[PDB]
Amino acid sequence: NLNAVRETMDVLLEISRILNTGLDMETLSICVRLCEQGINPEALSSVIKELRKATEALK
Amino acid sequence: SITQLFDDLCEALLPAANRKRAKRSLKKVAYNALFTNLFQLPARNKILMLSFDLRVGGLGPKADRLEELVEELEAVGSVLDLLVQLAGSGPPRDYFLNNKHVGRNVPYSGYDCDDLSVFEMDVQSLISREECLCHSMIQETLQVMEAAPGTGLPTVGL
Amino acid sequence: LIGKSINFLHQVCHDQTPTTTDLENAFQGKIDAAYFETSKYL
Amino acid sequence: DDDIAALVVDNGSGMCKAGFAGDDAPRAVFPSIVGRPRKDSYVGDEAQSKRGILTLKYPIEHGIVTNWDDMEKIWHHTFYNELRVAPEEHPVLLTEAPLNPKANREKMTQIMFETFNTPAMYVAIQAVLSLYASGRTTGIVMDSGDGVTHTVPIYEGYALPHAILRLDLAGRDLTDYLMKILTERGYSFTTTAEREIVRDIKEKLCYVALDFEQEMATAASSSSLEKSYELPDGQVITIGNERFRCPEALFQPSFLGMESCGIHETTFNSIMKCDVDIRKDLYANTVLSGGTTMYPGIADRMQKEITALAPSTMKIKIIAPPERKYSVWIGGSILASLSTFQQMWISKQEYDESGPSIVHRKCF
Repeated sequence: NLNAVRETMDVLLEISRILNTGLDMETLSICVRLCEQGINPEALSSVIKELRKATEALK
Repeated sequence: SITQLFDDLCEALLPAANRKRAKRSLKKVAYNALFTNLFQLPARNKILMLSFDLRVGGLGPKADRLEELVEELEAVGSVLDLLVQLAGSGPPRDYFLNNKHVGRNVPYSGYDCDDLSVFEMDVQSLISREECLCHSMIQETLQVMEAAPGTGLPTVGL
Repeated sequence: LIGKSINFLHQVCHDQTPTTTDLENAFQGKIDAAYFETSKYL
Repeated sequence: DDDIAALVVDNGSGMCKAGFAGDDAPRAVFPSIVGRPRKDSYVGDEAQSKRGILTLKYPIEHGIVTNWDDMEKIWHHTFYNELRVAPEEHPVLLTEAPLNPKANREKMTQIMFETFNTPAMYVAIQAVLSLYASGRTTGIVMDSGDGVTHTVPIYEGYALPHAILRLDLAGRDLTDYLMKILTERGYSFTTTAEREIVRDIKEKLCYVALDFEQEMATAASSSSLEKSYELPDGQVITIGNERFRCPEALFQPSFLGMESCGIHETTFNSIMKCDVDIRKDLYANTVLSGGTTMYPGIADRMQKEITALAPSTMKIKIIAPPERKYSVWIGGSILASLSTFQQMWISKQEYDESGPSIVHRKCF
């Protein structure tokens, strides 16, 4: 399975790039590990945008 | 814990250059927005609905590739469900379309003048982009060469 | 007097342990409270 | 700061955890033993070390407060040794085991305003608070810690109390059953200190079997659970077969001799008494919690029994935390940060104006 979940991790990258999401490789790994727990992703979509707003609040 | 992965989300999205008090406030920001939705159709169908607007805006092979990958990923369900909700707020020759000089028994359609004209626009967008860089490099520095002295440097504050 | 207690704990006990208008008179508020914690902790 | 910092004191059954909100780890951890002569005002390690002229006494021993004078004493030593802070500049969130009674809550705010003198306060249910740390606010929570156990169903942001199932299981019962089996199998042992050490061994080193049958056959062919332990003092404790019967008592509860339901039976009856229309919505995030994660192998038996429990028409979606030992403390710390949680936070003014009983109404 360890063969399969590296290749599915690589194909998972392209559809996150072409859908124009804010994710790069690192944040993609954080988010795939976070969804693996069982969290609803429609909730995660708001906390990522609130972090990216309040990050710009400092600078 | 799961609440610890939210600290690592704050770690990736804010690099370090203070920088020990901002991260706890951003951790509060990460916690405070998660539970407001929790108090208050398939997955690949929305992918087709987004490939449609691509095809409306031209750019055929990109839609043909987006449909190509979900077809083999069904041949991880919850992570593409995040990407359709994060869409459109992040950062974003060939001689076999209008060059009939290469191929083997090339298709006969007479000639072209109606996509060969949008083969110059394919370069015209690049020519219009690489001049906007030099408009935005002369501007950032004429904002320094012309000012009353020391209003862009904090050296007057020393 | 309070710097003769913390240093004393640090030197001969060999413990490096945790011990836990005008200029508006900051000193009086903190000195007394710090004593009331520190000297009792020793 | 820009507003006064919230404080959290978590009065747990095995240990007391105090600290300031703004941190994920507690500021101080003491044992909950209160020394009373057979010092005379000190709650913690020094009372425990001076337990030869001091008799044993615990303020919280069941998992809830069963001695109020003793709790006021540990609350007073919390205020002076663990904090020594200005109390009127620190609103405090207390946390007790699931479902605080009203009269217990009235006694709680009654002494919280005199021994501590709090400016504003909060009193909270435990399993909901622990769920809020696991990243959801709906689900069914089996909270089994060092005190009392509950399988709490919670949906709509506050628990459904008609199906909340209180189950008598604690660390008290665990240490007593360890004494029972360790003296029953045949060994010279009655002392308290090795009882604590062998209890730590059962908490960390002992294996929680995934099933009864497979581990029975593995140990019956040749005992593969066998492991030796070598202390600084030179303790020698070994056999796999005693380690296999020690946590076996929750698979079938009549193995010990107690009468209350096992883990699968309690969680099945708890999810059965909660409504069918929200059952599948509740089952899409079922959680594991409690102090028993000191060895991460009880989670395996839990998720196997939960996938055996529900029908195959909706599959298991269980969230297994990669940490849940500090679950109650992090529950408090994540909860008190929110701005909307301040609207359930009751002041001293209402507590004086409409009696103590409004702390049951506004905070619930």
